[PDB]
Amino acid sequence: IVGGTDATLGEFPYQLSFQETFIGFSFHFCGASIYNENYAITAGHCVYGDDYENPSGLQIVAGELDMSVNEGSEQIITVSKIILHENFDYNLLDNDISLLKLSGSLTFNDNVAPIALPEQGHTATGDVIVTGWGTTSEGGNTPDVLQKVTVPLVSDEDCRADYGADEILDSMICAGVPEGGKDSCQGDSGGPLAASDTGSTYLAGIVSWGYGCARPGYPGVYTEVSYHVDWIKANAV
Amino acid sequence: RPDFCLEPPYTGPCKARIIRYFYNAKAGLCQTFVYGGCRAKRNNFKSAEDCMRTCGGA
Ligand SMILES: [Ca+2]
Ligand SMILES: [Ca+2]
Repeated sequence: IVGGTDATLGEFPYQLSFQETFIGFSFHFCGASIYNENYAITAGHCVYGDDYENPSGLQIVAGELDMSVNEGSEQIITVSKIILHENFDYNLLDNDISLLKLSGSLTFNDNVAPIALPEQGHTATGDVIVTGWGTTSEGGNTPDVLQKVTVPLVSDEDCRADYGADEILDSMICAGVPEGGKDSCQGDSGGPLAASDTGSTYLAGIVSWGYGCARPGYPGVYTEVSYHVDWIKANAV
Repeated sequence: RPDFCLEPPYTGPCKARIIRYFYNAKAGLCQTFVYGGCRAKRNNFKSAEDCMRTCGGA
Protein backbone atom coordinates (compact mmCIF):
# COMPACT_ATOMS: atom_id res chain seq x y z
CA ILE A 1 0.00 0.00 0.00
CA VAL A 2 1.37 3.35 -1.14
CA GLY A 3 0.42 6.55 0.69
CA GLY A 4 -1.46 4.78 3.46
CA THR A 5 -1.39 4.67 7.25
CA ASP A 6 -0.99 1.96 9.86
CA ALA A 7 -4.04 -0.13 10.67
CA THR A 8 -4.91 -1.19 14.21
CA LEU A 9 -5.76 -4.65 15.49
CA GLY A 10 -9.45 -5.37 14.90
CA GLU A 11 -9.89 -2.62 12.31
CA PHE A 12 -9.89 -5.03 9.33
CA PRO A 13 -10.65 -8.47 10.81
CA TYR A 14 -11.29 -9.88 7.31
CA GLN A 15 -7.75 -9.16 6.07
CA LEU A 16 -5.53 -12.19 5.49
CA SER A 17 -1.88 -12.68 4.70
CA PHE A 18 -1.34 -15.41 2.10
CA GLN A 19 2.08 -16.98 2.75
CA GLU A 20 4.51 -19.56 1.45
CA THR A 21 5.80 -21.77 4.27
CA PHE A 22 9.35 -22.96 4.89
CA ILE A 23 11.12 -24.57 7.81
CA GLY A 24 11.70 -21.78 10.32
CA PHE A 25 9.86 -18.97 8.53
CA SER A 26 7.16 -18.00 6.05
CA PHE A 27 6.89 -15.38 3.32
CA HIS A 28 3.93 -13.13 2.52
CA PHE A 29 3.38 -12.90 -1.26
CA CYS A 30 -0.31 -11.95 -1.49
CA GLY A 31 -3.30 -10.82 0.52
CA ALA A 32 -6.68 -12.51 0.82
CA SER A 33 -10.10 -11.93 2.45
CA ILE A 34 -12.16 -14.07 4.84
CA TYR A 35 -15.38 -15.34 3.22
CA ASN A 36 -16.31 -17.91 5.84
CA GLU A 37 -14.65 -20.04 8.52
CA ASN A 38 -13.30 -22.46 5.87
CA TYR A 39 -12.77 -20.24 2.82
CA ALA A 40 -10.73 -17.22 1.77
CA ILE A 41 -10.98 -15.11 -1.39
CA THR A 42 -7.85 -14.07 -3.30
CA ALA A 43 -6.74 -13.14 -6.85
CA GLY A 44 -6.31 -15.79 -9.52
CA HIS A 45 -2.75 -14.84 -10.42
CA CYS A 46 -1.81 -15.36 -6.75
CA VAL A 47 -2.37 -19.11 -7.25
CA TYR A 48 -1.94 -19.65 -11.01
CA GLY A 49 0.33 -22.60 -11.70
CA ASP A 50 -0.02 -24.11 -8.21
CA ASP A 51 -1.06 -27.72 -7.56
CA TYR A 52 -4.71 -26.81 -7.01
CA GLU A 53 -5.95 -30.13 -5.63
CA ASN A 54 -2.88 -30.85 -3.46
CA PRO A 55 -1.23 -27.49 -2.72
CA SER A 56 1.84 -27.69 -0.48
CA GLY A 57 3.69 -25.10 1.56
CA LEU A 58 0.87 -22.55 1.58
CA GLN A 59 -0.95 -20.98 4.52
CA ILE A 60 -3.15 -18.04 5.46
CA VAL A 61 -2.74 -15.98 8.60
CA ALA A 62 -5.77 -14.27 10.15
CA GLY A 63 -5.75 -11.83 13.07
CA GLU A 64 -2.41 -10.47 11.85
CA LEU A 65 -1.38 -6.81 12.11
CA ASP A 66 2.29 -6.39 12.91
CA MET A 67 4.49 -9.16 11.49
CA SER A 68 7.35 -8.21 13.83
CA VAL A 69 5.48 -9.26 16.97
CA ASN A 70 3.22 -12.03 18.24
CA GLU A 71 0.05 -10.23 19.32
CA GLY A 72 -1.83 -13.38 20.37
CA SER A 73 -4.61 -12.91 17.82
CA GLU A 74 -2.90 -14.72 14.95
CA GLN A 75 -4.49 -17.82 13.46
CA ILE A 76 -2.28 -19.76 11.06
CA ILE A 77 -3.97 -22.38 8.89
CA THR A 78 -2.59 -24.21 5.84
CA VAL A 79 -4.42 -24.22 2.50
CA SER A 80 -5.76 -27.67 1.58
CA LYS A 81 -7.31 -26.91 -1.81
CA ILE A 82 -7.32 -24.05 -4.31
CA ILE A 83 -10.32 -23.24 -6.50
CA LEU A 84 -9.14 -21.13 -9.45
CA HIS A 85 -11.90 -19.61 -11.58
CA GLU A 86 -12.49 -22.10 -14.40
CA ASN A 87 -12.48 -19.26 -16.93
CA PHE A 88 -9.39 -17.53 -15.57
CA ASP A 89 -7.46 -15.97 -18.49
CA TYR A 90 -3.82 -15.44 -17.61
CA ASN A 91 -3.06 -13.06 -20.49
CA LEU A 92 -6.14 -10.84 -20.18
CA LEU A 93 -6.47 -11.19 -16.40
CA ASP A 94 -10.14 -11.98 -16.97
CA ASN A 95 -11.91 -13.68 -14.03
CA ASP A 96 -8.89 -12.99 -11.82
CA ILE A 97 -10.23 -14.64 -8.68
CA SER A 98 -9.73 -17.81 -6.66
CA LEU A 99 -10.88 -19.46 -3.44
CA LEU A 100 -8.63 -21.01 -0.83
CA LYS A 101 -10.16 -23.86 1.17
CA LEU A 102 -8.47 -24.08 4.57
CA SER A 103 -7.41 -27.35 6.25
CA GLY A 104 -9.05 -26.14 9.46
CA SER A 105 -11.71 -23.67 10.55
CA LEU A 106 -11.03 -20.10 11.63
CA THR A 107 -12.49 -18.99 14.97
CA PHE A 108 -14.31 -15.66 14.64
CA ASN A 109 -13.83 -12.87 17.18
CA ASP A 110 -13.18 -9.11 17.30
CA ASN A 111 -9.93 -9.54 15.35
CA VAL A 112 -10.98 -12.27 12.91
CA ALA A 113 -14.25 -12.14 10.97
CA PRO A 114 -15.60 -12.55 7.45
CA ILE A 115 -16.37 -9.67 5.10
CA ALA A 116 -19.80 -9.53 3.50
CA LEU A 117 -20.22 -9.82 -0.25
CA PRO A 118 -22.30 -7.35 -2.28
CA GLU A 119 -25.36 -8.45 -4.22
CA GLN A 120 -24.52 -9.83 -7.67
CA GLY A 121 -24.36 -7.04 -10.26
CA HIS A 122 -24.23 -4.27 -7.66
CA THR A 123 -22.04 -1.29 -8.57
CA ALA A 124 -19.85 0.17 -5.81
CA THR A 125 -19.56 3.95 -5.43
CA GLY A 126 -17.63 6.60 -3.52
CA ASP A 127 -14.57 6.10 -1.33
CA VAL A 128 -13.18 2.62 -0.68
CA ILE A 129 -10.56 1.23 1.70
CA VAL A 130 -7.73 -0.94 0.37
CA THR A 131 -5.45 -2.77 2.82
CA GLY A 132 -2.40 -5.05 2.84
CA TRP A 133 1.29 -5.61 3.50
CA GLY A 134 2.40 -4.76 -0.05
CA THR A 135 5.30 -2.42 -0.82
CA THR A 136 4.96 1.20 0.33
CA SER A 137 6.51 2.57 -2.86
CA GLU A 138 6.83 1.24 -6.40
CA GLY A 139 9.61 -1.36 -6.28
CA GLY A 140 10.32 -0.66 -2.62
CA ASN A 141 10.17 -2.44 0.74
CA THR A 142 7.22 -3.99 2.63
CA PRO A 143 5.96 -2.82 6.05
CA ASP A 144 5.73 -4.93 9.20
CA VAL A 145 2.43 -3.22 10.07
CA LEU A 146 -0.71 -3.67 7.96
CA GLN A 147 -1.43 -0.57 5.87
CA LYS A 148 -4.73 1.06 4.92
CA VAL A 149 -5.52 3.67 2.30
CA THR A 150 -8.74 5.40 1.28
CA VAL A 151 -9.25 6.18 -2.40
CA PRO A 152 -12.20 7.22 -4.58
CA LEU A 153 -13.59 4.63 -6.99
CA VAL A 154 -13.15 5.44 -10.69
CA SER A 155 -15.66 4.67 -13.44
CA ASP A 156 -14.80 2.17 -16.17
CA GLU A 157 -14.84 4.79 -18.92
CA ASP A 158 -12.49 7.09 -17.02
CA CYS A 159 -10.25 4.11 -16.26
CA ARG A 160 -10.34 3.13 -19.93
CA ALA A 161 -9.38 6.67 -20.89
CA ASP A 162 -6.28 5.99 -18.77
CA TYR A 163 -5.31 2.45 -19.84
CA GLY A 164 -7.24 1.72 -23.04
CA ALA A 165 -10.74 0.41 -23.77
CA ASP A 166 -9.85 -3.28 -24.25
CA GLU A 167 -7.42 -3.30 -21.32
CA ILE A 168 -10.18 -2.71 -18.75
CA LEU A 169 -12.85 -5.42 -18.74
CA ASP A 170 -16.39 -4.89 -17.44
CA SER A 171 -15.67 -7.16 -14.47
CA MET A 172 -12.79 -4.91 -13.36
CA ILE A 173 -13.09 -1.86 -11.09
CA CYS A 174 -10.59 0.97 -10.67
CA ALA A 175 -9.65 3.15 -7.72
CA GLY A 176 -7.20 5.97 -7.00
CA VAL A 177 -6.74 9.76 -7.06
CA PRO A 178 -5.81 11.60 -10.27
CA GLU A 179 -2.65 13.12 -8.74
CA GLY A 180 -1.48 9.64 -7.70
CA GLY A 181 0.32 8.83 -4.45
CA LYS A 182 -2.35 6.45 -3.13
CA ASP A 183 -2.58 2.88 -4.43
CA SER A 184 -2.13 -0.82 -3.84
CA CYS A 185 1.24 -2.28 -4.85
CA GLN A 186 3.24 -5.53 -5.15
CA GLY A 187 2.29 -7.80 -2.27
CA ASP A 188 -1.25 -6.40 -1.98
CA SER A 189 -2.68 -8.67 -4.75
CA GLY A 190 -5.60 -10.81 -3.66
CA GLY A 191 -6.29 -8.42 -0.80
CA PRO A 192 -9.55 -6.53 -0.09
CA LEU A 193 -10.95 -3.36 -1.56
CA ALA A 194 -13.82 -2.52 0.81
CA ALA A 195 -16.81 -0.29 -0.07
CA SER A 196 -19.61 1.10 2.11
CA ASP A 197 -22.08 2.79 -0.27
CA THR A 198 -24.87 0.56 1.11
CA GLY A 199 -24.42 1.73 4.71
CA SER A 200 -22.48 -1.44 5.56
CA THR A 201 -18.92 -2.60 4.77
CA TYR A 202 -18.61 -5.12 1.94
CA LEU A 203 -16.00 -6.57 -0.40
CA ALA A 204 -16.13 -4.57 -3.64
CA GLY A 205 -12.75 -5.47 -5.14
CA ILE A 206 -9.69 -7.72 -5.16
CA VAL A 207 -6.31 -6.11 -5.73
CA SER A 208 -5.19 -7.20 -9.20
CA TRP A 209 -2.93 -4.99 -11.34
CA GLY A 210 -1.98 -1.56 -12.61
CA TYR A 211 0.67 0.38 -14.49
CA GLY A 212 3.20 0.66 -11.69
CA CYS A 213 1.81 1.85 -8.36
CA ALA A 214 0.35 5.21 -7.33
CA ARG A 215 1.22 6.88 -10.65
CA PRO A 216 -0.71 10.00 -11.68
CA GLY A 217 -3.55 9.09 -14.04
CA TYR A 218 -3.06 5.34 -13.55
CA PRO A 219 -5.39 4.16 -10.77
CA GLY A 220 -5.14 0.60 -9.48
CA VAL A 221 -7.25 -2.05 -11.21
CA TYR A 222 -9.26 -4.57 -9.20
CA THR A 223 -11.36 -7.64 -9.83
CA GLU A 224 -14.96 -6.51 -9.31
CA VAL A 225 -16.45 -8.94 -6.81
CA SER A 226 -20.08 -8.12 -7.71
CA TYR A 227 -19.50 -9.97 -10.99
CA HIS A 228 -18.43 -13.11 -9.12
CA VAL A 229 -20.83 -13.27 -6.17
CA ASP A 230 -22.80 -16.19 -7.61
CA TRP A 231 -19.51 -17.91 -8.45
CA ILE A 232 -18.18 -17.57 -4.89
CA LYS A 233 -21.34 -18.91 -3.26
CA ALA A 234 -21.41 -21.85 -5.68
CA ASN A 235 -17.77 -22.84 -5.18
CA ALA A 236 -17.28 -22.07 -1.48
CA VAL A 237 -18.86 -25.40 -0.58
CA ARG B 1 22.93 -19.43 -23.20
CA PRO B 2 19.70 -18.25 -24.83
CA ASP B 3 19.50 -14.52 -25.69
CA PHE B 4 16.42 -14.12 -23.47
CA CYS B 5 18.79 -14.66 -20.51
CA LEU B 6 20.21 -11.22 -21.34
CA GLU B 7 16.93 -9.38 -20.85
CA PRO B 8 16.36 -7.27 -17.72
CA PRO B 9 13.97 -8.78 -15.12
CA TYR B 10 10.29 -7.96 -15.61
CA THR B 11 7.98 -7.54 -12.61
CA GLY B 12 4.91 -6.96 -14.79
CA PRO B 13 1.66 -5.14 -13.90
CA CYS B 14 0.14 -7.58 -11.40
CA LYS B 15 0.63 -6.93 -7.69
CA ALA B 16 1.71 -10.15 -6.04
CA ARG B 17 5.16 -10.20 -4.45
CA ILE B 18 6.50 -13.50 -5.75
CA ILE B 19 10.26 -14.09 -5.49
CA ARG B 20 11.67 -15.39 -8.76
CA TYR B 21 15.14 -15.76 -10.24
CA PHE B 22 16.64 -14.13 -13.31
CA TYR B 23 20.01 -14.37 -14.99
CA ASN B 24 21.96 -11.16 -14.57
CA ALA B 25 24.41 -11.21 -17.48
CA LYS B 26 26.42 -8.20 -16.32
CA ALA B 27 27.10 -9.78 -12.92
CA GLY B 28 27.20 -13.28 -14.42
CA LEU B 29 24.85 -14.53 -11.72
CA CYS B 30 21.34 -15.81 -11.16
CA GLN B 31 19.68 -13.23 -8.91
CA THR B 32 16.35 -12.78 -7.14
CA PHE B 33 13.67 -10.28 -8.16
CA VAL B 34 10.00 -9.51 -7.50
CA TYR B 35 7.52 -10.96 -10.00
CA GLY B 36 4.01 -9.50 -9.85
CA GLY B 37 2.25 -12.69 -10.89
CA CYS B 38 1.37 -12.13 -14.54
CA ARG B 39 3.00 -11.49 -17.93
CA ALA B 40 6.27 -13.25 -17.08
CA LYS B 41 9.05 -13.05 -19.62
CA ARG B 42 11.36 -16.02 -20.24
CA ASN B 43 14.13 -14.80 -17.88
CA ASN B 44 11.97 -15.75 -14.91
CA PHE B 45 12.53 -18.93 -12.89
CA LYS B 46 10.98 -20.49 -9.78
CA SER B 47 14.38 -21.59 -8.44
CA ALA B 48 18.07 -20.73 -8.64
CA GLU B 49 18.64 -24.22 -10.00
CA ASP B 50 16.14 -23.75 -12.85
CA CYS B 51 17.84 -20.43 -13.65
CA MET B 52 21.34 -21.91 -13.66
CA ARG B 53 20.30 -24.93 -15.77
CA THR B 54 18.67 -22.67 -18.39
CA CYS B 55 20.85 -19.55 -18.48
CA GLY B 56 24.04 -20.81 -16.76
CA GLY B 57 26.72 -21.41 -19.40
CA ALA B 58 27.25 -20.20 -22.97
CA1 LIG C 1 1.71 -10.28 14.70
CA1 LIG D 1 -16.58 -2.50 -13.80
